[PDB]
Amino acid sequence: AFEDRDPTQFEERHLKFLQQLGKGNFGSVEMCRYDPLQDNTGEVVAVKKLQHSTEEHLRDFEREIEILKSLQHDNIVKYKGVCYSAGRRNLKLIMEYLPYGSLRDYLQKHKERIDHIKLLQYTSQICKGMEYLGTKRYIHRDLATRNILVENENRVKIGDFGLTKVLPQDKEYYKVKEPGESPIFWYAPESLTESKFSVASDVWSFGVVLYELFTYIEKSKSPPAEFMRMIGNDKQGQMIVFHLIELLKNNGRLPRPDGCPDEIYMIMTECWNNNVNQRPSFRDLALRVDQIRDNMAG
Ligand SMILES: CC1(n2cnc3cnc4[nH]ccc4c32)CCN(S(C)(=O)=O)CC1
Repeated sequence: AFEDRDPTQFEERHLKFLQQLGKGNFGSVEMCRYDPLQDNTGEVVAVKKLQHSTEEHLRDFEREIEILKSLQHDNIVKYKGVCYSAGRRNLKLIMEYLPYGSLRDYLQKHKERIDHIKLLQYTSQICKGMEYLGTKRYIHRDLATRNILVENENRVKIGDFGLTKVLPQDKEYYKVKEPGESPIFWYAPESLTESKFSVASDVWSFGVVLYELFTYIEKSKSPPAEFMRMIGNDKQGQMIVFHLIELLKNNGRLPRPDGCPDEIYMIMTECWNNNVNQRPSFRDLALRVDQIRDNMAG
């Protein structure tokens, strides 16, 4: 006898591994098939599992799952459910499978299908996803083309909410002192110096995403390569951070990509403002981008 009142619970025995897809924040995403009829008419899903798990990490994973579940938007990756694997003594996150993978990889592998109009289309979509995120007071903390997904030519979706934080109701920034490796070449100055994350710091990072888009992931032009080149490729360890901070605090910036219109570089530049409160909002950004796109079409 059987009654299914929870389609967000995926049965372990019907979830079959197909392929590995890629690493994400403290974990790993794999391509799986969910086939509860064993007739091979089921759907392909993306499944995230933790790597090197612990009690703390599992609790974080649980918060990420609830964050993802709370989100419903065309430009945010779809939550599908959970799988309580290991005879219900483990946790896995079930997500939609997006065939073209990360935007970073897609930009590199399909340059022939990409032009400025498309880049702006994606820029717009990312902004709108981020508008949506702000309505829930979620601070993403890891905006980057590696964490943006491509559904098709005409649509991208924000992913990896593994670092995402919810603003504590009475505050406008979240201070997160954390051990291990941070993606420093996407961090706002106050995130580097004070560990302070906010909607504004996501706007900073979006500026770096916009840069990424107009470099087409050329290699040698990536934020890390550029910053390291500016800082000195010799530098190791903490010295890297010291010089990046100093560099940013005194107006050192990623250069304008070759072929990038002045107007688009201006947007990057405004996002990269040391004055947190002078940065534009995601709503300002989507409107400006869409107005550029609308004014270009002729
Ligand atoms: C590479 C990626 N991926 C490649 N093909 C995919 C297909 N579907 C996916 N769903 C979620 C991620 C994902 C895919 C899996 C890992 N990430 S993440 C956001 O976890 O850092 C980027 C996307």
